[PDB]
Amino acid sequence: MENITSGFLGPLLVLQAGFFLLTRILTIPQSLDSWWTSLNFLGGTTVCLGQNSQSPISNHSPTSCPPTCPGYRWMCLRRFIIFLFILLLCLIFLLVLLDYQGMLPVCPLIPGSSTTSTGPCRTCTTPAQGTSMYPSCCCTKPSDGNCTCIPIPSSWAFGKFLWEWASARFSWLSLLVPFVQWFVGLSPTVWLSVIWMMWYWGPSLYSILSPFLPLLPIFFCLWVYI
Amino acid sequence: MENITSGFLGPLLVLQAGFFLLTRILTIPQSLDSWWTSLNFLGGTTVCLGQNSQSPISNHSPTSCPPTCPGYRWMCLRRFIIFLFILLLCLIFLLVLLDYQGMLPVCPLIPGSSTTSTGPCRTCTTPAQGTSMYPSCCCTKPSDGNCTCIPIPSSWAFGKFLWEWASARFSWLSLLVPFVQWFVGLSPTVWLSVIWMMWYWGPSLYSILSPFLPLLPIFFCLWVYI
Amino acid sequence: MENITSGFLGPLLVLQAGFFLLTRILTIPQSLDSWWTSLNFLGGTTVCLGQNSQSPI
Amino acid sequence: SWLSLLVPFVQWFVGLSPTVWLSVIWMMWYWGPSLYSILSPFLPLLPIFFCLWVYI
Repeated sequence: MENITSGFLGPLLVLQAGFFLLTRILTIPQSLDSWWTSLNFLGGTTVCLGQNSQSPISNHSPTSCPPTCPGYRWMCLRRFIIFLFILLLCLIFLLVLLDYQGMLPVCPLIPGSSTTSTGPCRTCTTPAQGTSMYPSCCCTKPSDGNCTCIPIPSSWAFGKFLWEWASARFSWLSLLVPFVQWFVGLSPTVWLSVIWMMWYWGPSLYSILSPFLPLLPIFFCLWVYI
Repeated sequence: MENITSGFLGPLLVLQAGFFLLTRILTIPQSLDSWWTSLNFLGGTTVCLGQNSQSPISNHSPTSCPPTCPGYRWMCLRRFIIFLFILLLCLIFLLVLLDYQGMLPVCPLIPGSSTTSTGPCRTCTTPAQGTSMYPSCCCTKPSDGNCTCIPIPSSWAFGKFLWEWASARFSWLSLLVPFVQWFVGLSPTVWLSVIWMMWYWGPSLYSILSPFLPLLPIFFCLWVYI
Repeated sequence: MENITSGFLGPLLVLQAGFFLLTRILTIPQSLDSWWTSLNFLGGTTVCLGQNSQSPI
Repeated sequence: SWLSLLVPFVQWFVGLSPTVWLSVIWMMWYWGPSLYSILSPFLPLLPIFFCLWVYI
């Protein structure tokens, strides 16, 4: 062992990493076939309908399958679609993971008057054009020379800037933001109960909603006059 | 009150309009369901799995037994999952669309002596470990230092902080990018020829590589360990 | 401009809304119809038991 | 003389890379009879084009 073990392990580590990557790639097609098929197979079988008569097999070609049996090009197409979906999903997941980051940039520029500096202002900003919006802070104002704006927050990511834009878009949603805020403020043993209630009883809830779904315009007519 | 008639008119108009939109939104889940169904119905034609044999639908099988009949919880759950996936895709699309917009900043950092305009360095000297993504540069240093730093420059790929600034996390990836460009840029009748050949014998070749690909893990570790 | 717009469009929108309201009112009926259809379903059919023999349909 | 003018055309067409003739042949396999069937109506169109260029 000793150094020879380490030298082999380095190559062994590379081989294991590559094999794991290839297995993950293959499984993503297999696993996606699994999920969606069970979606079709929730009360259903897995018999590949692409197994045509000119492909002699009783049922050997009948599970999210084709290899080369009869219809196989469309199975490859399904595999490619699954690969694209998996690529998109993993890209999104990595994007979120690097999005929190603690340190991702989120340099914001919105109208405000919050002050935290050393001996600041007494010249400040006097821009009477372009409304209250602020541009890149090299020196935002048309005539600003000693300008200094606001540094990125140790919270989240550009979601702050979007929320600033989003709050402009919607104000009723801003009011409901406290509602979801206190909803998430509930303890961890809240989401599980919510899921359990939504479990089973949720289809009945959608059923019951279907009645009021026709009645929804009538209900809106009240607030419409309001 | 002829004008007031007009008001109630516009109100009920908005009413029916939102009604339809909903209908369109609900169909969008059903539309995606049909789309993926055809994806599965590449081989298949039409079926709803839950439909029991002892059922008036029987020959009526698609979404006919997704909730009103037979398999309700799982089929409706699949519909809800598809709707959630569609909503997530829509959110991603909106985020991608808002990319090239206004108030779009990357707020990046890189070491250089360039300046957008007349910038006096005044012996700008204060360095630190990890020059990229240094302190806020609000003249946050042992002294002020007469600092001028980067605004949010007007260019595409605002998230270049990862594309190039964090590209140092994998230098070989940058090296492979030159190799990617080397592979690219051939004659116009090169990508088309590759596509035609791949469509011609892609299945046979992929089968040909099957165990060779499994056998590939053996090699290129020993070569390094040599 | 010769664009009448105004009342001519207003009457047309009124007719469309009235048709929609009539459809909704009738649905309310068939809406309760199918909610009581839900009442009898979970394994229940809906055929006309009365309209079985004494009808040429 | 006009043959020489078209000679450079064929010279550069066949002057393409080796992976051009195979694609052309494969197209000929798939299209030849189908192309003949499609262009059969064009024969009546061909007299119309000849008449058009006749005045030109």
